[PDB]
Amino acid sequence: AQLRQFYVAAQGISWSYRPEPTNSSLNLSVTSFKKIVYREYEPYFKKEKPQSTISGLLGPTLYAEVGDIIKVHFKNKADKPLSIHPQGIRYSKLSEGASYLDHTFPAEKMDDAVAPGREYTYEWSISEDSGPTHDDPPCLTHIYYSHENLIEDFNSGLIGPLLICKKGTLTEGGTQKTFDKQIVLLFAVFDESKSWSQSSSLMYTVNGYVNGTMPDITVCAHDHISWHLLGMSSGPELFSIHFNGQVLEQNHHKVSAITLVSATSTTANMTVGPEGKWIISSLTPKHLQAGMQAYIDIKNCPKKTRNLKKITREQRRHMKRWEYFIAAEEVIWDYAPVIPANMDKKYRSQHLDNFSNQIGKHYKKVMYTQYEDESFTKHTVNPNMKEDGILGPIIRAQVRDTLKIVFKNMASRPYSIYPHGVTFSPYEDEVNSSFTSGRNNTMIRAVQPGETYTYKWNILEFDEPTENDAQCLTRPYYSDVDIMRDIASGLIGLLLICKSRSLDRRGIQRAADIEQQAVFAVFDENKSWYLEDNINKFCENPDEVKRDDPKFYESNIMSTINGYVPESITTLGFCFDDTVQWHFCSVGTQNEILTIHFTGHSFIYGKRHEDTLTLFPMRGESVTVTMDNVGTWMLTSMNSSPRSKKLRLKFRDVKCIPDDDEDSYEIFEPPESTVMATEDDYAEIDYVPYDDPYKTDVRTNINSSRDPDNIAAWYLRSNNGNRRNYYIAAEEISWDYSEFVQRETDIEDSDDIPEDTTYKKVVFRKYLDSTFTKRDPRGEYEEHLGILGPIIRAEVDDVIQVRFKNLASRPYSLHAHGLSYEKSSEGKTYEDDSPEWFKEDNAVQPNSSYTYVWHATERSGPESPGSACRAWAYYSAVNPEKDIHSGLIGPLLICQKGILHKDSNMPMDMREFVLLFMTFDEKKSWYYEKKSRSSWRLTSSEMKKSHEFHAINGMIYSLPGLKMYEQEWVRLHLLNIGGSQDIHVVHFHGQTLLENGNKQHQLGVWPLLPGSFKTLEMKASKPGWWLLNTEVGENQRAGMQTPFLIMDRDCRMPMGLSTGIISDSQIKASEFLGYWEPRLARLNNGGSYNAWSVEKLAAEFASKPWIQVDMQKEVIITGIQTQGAKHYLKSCYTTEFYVAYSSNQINWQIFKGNSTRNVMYFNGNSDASTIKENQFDPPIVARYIRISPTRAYNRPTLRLELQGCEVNGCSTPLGMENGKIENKQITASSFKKSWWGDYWEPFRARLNAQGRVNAWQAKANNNKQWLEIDLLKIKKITAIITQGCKSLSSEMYVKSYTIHYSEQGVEWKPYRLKSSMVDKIFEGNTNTKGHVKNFFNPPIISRFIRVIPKTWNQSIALRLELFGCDIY
Ligand SMILES: *[C@@H]1O[C@H](CO)[C@@H](O)[C@H](O)[C@H]1NC(C)=O
Ligand SMILES: *[C@@H]1O[C@H](CO)[C@@H](O)[C@H](O)[C@H]1NC(C)=O
Ligand SMILES: *[C@@H]1O[C@H](CO)[C@@H](O)[C@H](O)[C@H]1NC(C)=O
Ligand SMILES: *[C@@H]1O[C@H](CO)[C@@H](O)[C@H](O)[C@H]1NC(C)=O
Repeated sequence: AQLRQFYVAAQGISWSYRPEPTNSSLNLSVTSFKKIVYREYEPYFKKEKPQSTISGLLGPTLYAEVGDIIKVHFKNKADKPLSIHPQGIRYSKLSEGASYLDHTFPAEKMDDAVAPGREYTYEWSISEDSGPTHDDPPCLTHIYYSHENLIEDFNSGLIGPLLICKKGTLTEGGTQKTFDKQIVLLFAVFDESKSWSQSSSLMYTVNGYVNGTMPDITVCAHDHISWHLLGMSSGPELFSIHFNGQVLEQNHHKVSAITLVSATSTTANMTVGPEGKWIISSLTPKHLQAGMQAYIDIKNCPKKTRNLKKITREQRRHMKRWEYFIAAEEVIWDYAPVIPANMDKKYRSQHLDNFSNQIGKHYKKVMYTQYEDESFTKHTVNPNMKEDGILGPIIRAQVRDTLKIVFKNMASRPYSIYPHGVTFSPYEDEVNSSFTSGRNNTMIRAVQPGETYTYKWNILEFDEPTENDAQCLTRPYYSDVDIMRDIASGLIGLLLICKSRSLDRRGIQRAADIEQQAVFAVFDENKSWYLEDNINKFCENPDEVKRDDPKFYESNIMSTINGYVPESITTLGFCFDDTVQWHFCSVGTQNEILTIHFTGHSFIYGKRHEDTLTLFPMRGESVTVTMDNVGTWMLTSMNSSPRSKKLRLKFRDVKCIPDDDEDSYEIFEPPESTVMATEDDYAEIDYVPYDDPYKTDVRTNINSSRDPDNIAAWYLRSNNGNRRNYYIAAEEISWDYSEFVQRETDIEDSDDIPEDTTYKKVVFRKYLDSTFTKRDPRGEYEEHLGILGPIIRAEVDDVIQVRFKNLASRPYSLHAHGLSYEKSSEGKTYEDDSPEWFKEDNAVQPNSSYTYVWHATERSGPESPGSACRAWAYYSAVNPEKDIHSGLIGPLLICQKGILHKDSNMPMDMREFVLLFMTFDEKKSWYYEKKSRSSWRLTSSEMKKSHEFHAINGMIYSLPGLKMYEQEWVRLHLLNIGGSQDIHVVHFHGQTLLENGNKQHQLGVWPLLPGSFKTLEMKASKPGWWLLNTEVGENQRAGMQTPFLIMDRDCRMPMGLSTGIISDSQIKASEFLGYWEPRLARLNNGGSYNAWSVEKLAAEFASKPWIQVDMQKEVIITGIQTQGAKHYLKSCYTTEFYVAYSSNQINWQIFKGNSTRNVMYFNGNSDASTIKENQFDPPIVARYIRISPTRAYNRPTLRLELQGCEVNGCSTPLGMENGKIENKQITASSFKKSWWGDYWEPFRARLNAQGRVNAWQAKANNNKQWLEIDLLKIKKITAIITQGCKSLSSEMYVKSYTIHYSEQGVEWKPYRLKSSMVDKIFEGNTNTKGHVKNFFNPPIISRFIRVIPKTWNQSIALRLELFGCDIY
């Protein structure tokens, strides 16, 4: 529980990015100088502490543990205002360090920017909420920076690691007890162009050094190393960190490559190998083009005192030599098997010398080939290896095993093989086998033609497969001499690390079909090593390289799946109740991430079924899909950019019920139960007799016309039932992008709105009838949805038959992820060979409605112990990128049983916020009619192409409806539909996000990969206005900044109408009755004429006399305490009513929240004299409130009191009402003592007291008296309210009071306006029972409060109350 005090200061240096701290006087530098960074100091800023050899620009690590309050003294020294902003802490408004309009007072604006040469102090209390849980690494790593100017401060330096660990796991010096060494790395992309001194620069660095020249990291042998990898970049950049020859453990997954996104952080294991020096690099092709490397040195330390654990079995069982002969060979290859060319390339040329059309494409690749004999004299290997194209033979390696690799280069250029993630185990030590590795342990002889040599690979007990992992892991292998132009060449491979023990080089399990190799390789022929002979010699053109391309650099590059273009890959085939093993890998020099989608089928990923998978460059990912829905489907890439879109693999799914036939085609197999071992000609007949799914469906009968009830009949074969009917339609409306931030709310970059921000686009709108004649108005729950369509929700095992009617000018359809469905209910129109009866769902014509029947099942539900609900999405699928853009998109939520109300399907457990972090390229949208356009000067001038309106739900700034209470669990359904090379790192200011499930991981920010629908849980920390934003600077500066509001926990306070705060003139009504004035209606109790009534109730509608309450200030109101008024055996009360709210007196909105009607009809009060309390489920913010009765007993008559809290601040009783403020805290000078009155003691002044109420009194009745409030700590006091005392056959109260406040209790600093040193006179009260509320223009941030009754009517009396919250 120790307090950790750190000292930092942002100071200027002269950095050169070169490895040298001091090597020579003269400097030859890549263009950058004079940056600013902050470094740690000794206490009281004596002199700078020595910096580590590794951390050049990386700041000091501010280590801490939960329960430790850390104070950072920030004495700025650079010549620019700056600040420090954390990332994963429940920091307050005084230590946030971020400058936006939070409507906070000037006392709390000092943290946003400190002037140079002026000090401050940052306090970040760490609690159990923002700390590591079980199943979580001991130390969580975050990054803190300067929030004054995120674009300019980062690029000029100003970065620091931030570790928050568990309890008792941190030493005095900040080192974990269990880990021998901890190393902090910063893969940052510094840009000196957007810096203090603009010099053209794009250097790619680790820590503060460029070109992989950071000094080597020296570690001992077989050591436990904990890594803290940070990645930051001003623009969207992706880091794919790879530890060559090593394996790490990240989030209970043993992986060789760690993937990071800009402005993120990660921690992981590492167990070091015996000897030798390795290298770590980045697998991103543009990152590998530059250096971005670090060298890790492993030296056998004699003084290490190695335990010699020797944890190994070394017993003959479960191991075999498994010799593999993979001698590479130079071949000719056809990227497009246009003519039926099968079984690889035994026959070589058959060439027409034309790149297009028939064979003769002549893309001369060097692929790996498998042999069987020592001398390689005969090929000797020819498995049925069709549809496995340019791929090295697959190596299946068990745990504990070893294997042998032999090459014989039959090409001209020397080549090699690099086991990527295959020498993951500590590579066997060598003395001469290094083969001039270049001091990197990289075994590359670069085998010459007619040369042969052998590699040794192995594995220890600790292995990449883990308990929470797939059966077999995927890891590729390639060459090292030139990565780009050999990946562009045929030197490609893929091998598996199978945890399953029973493989024996025959097969893993002959019950799961193995469609092992599906590799999206992008071979760039313009980068091919054999370009000169290929391109020129075999065309009707002269001899020029011609790499400047009108088309060539785009025409020659071909995206293929296993070396075959998807336009000529024959359809696949798997039968019913079959498991299929898929091993994907993105290896082509695309530099862009790739996502894939299974139509009608879902994976198993961890313990989730994801239905969509994202691929990173040179990282292997393996999933297993089980066939469940009959018919034909496909795999497709959802990136769907005009570059590299057509990547589709069509696979069938048939009931393979005729098991009597023995002849099963060997590969591409319908697998029998018994395990025997101890293009064209694929998806055709002689496959086990496959029943035509289009004429033998049991789910759908095609003899008669399609009926949704008939289809849902077979779906509802169980007791679940629960049909959920949704009537939805597509309508074209004029949409606002910036109308909420035109002149108010958050800052705007679209100054003066050069365009109207009123683009026309089509959206989803829900209806209640099948006639589509009446609309269902959007309530307050969904007012944050914006452009998103209605929330379609259902339970598990349910069937959702949805009726969709097109009301636009173009055909639109409806396609839903995750949920199971027939081909008769789908939105995608591909070549599925379907009849015309399955093609009526593909496109829905205007003025026509089609009913879709989806069946929620076990695959579409959340985990067993995980989050309650999980999110999918539905969108028009006639043309996706033209349909998700233009506004056709919506959320689809599925939850476990017993969570949604039957009549209205809304979960009552937790609030749900659906946010679609996507940007809308309006050029892609339809209705993009350009008139008098092209007036823009640059290609990035106007927001039609320069800015894609980076928005959260269609609104660039200040998305409304984001309201939640503090200390409240809310469920966040973060979505990202399709997209392309755009990963959003979602950051909530002052909040930490928990990833629920079977592991319970806690994060500060979440990188949102495209196509991922991640559901999280968040607990609000403190009230106020906090900023929701993506953490990338350049996308945040121009959008994605929604200030969301966190309300007080106790927002149930009388907003007036009973105490007397609301003036008599602030209340009006539509009609009268005679002496039943609207003035009397506000009072909750008392009075002979005590309420408001009218003559009679209307008939056609409410059309009822309303009553309006004025506030002169927007406040949060949560409920209303309505009651009747009975008098002389006559009773009257409002039985039913609805409430309308508005900020001004023009735009009136009727309240409807969680109600199965057009508007809410509150249940009213059954009998008079009984206070009935109602609650508004989302609290409403407004200034005027109109409540109008709809039904009542006899003549309507109403008394009303409003409950709520003040907005944009802490307005809660700090005490003085409940027992929170002890009697021993507060006191005063002198009390009146009388025998009959006993003691008129202090500490009895409380907001409401009765009997012998003791408000306050004085035994002298003079000017110098006061009442003192002694809070335990420094608190923020906002408002004070006074109410005098009881009549007591007299009339005693105060007229005017003056305030002095102090912290130590001796200073007594008066509170006054900036006029002069005279106490400000505060308004008193006239009523004996009335409450008069006084606000503070600056809030008194102090401990002690003195209030002095300067002006008094009689013996001084006072029953005060205080409001506010704790500071930290
Ligand atoms: C790190 O590795 C050890 C053993 O390999 C494992 O027990 C632990 O759970 C891993 N994760 C940590 C320490 O966060
Ligand atoms: C060194 O780094 C620069 C960027 O700062 C990069 O352009 C250059 O290619 C690197 N050097 C080599 C040999 O790749
Ligand atoms: C659809 O019907 C409406 C009549 O309600 C008609 O005005 C419209 O022209 C028709 N066609 C389209 C494409 O909306
Ligand atoms: C929401 O409405 C349902 C019925 O419409 C009701 O049972 C439930 O109590 C409501 N929830 C809240 C928080 O008012």
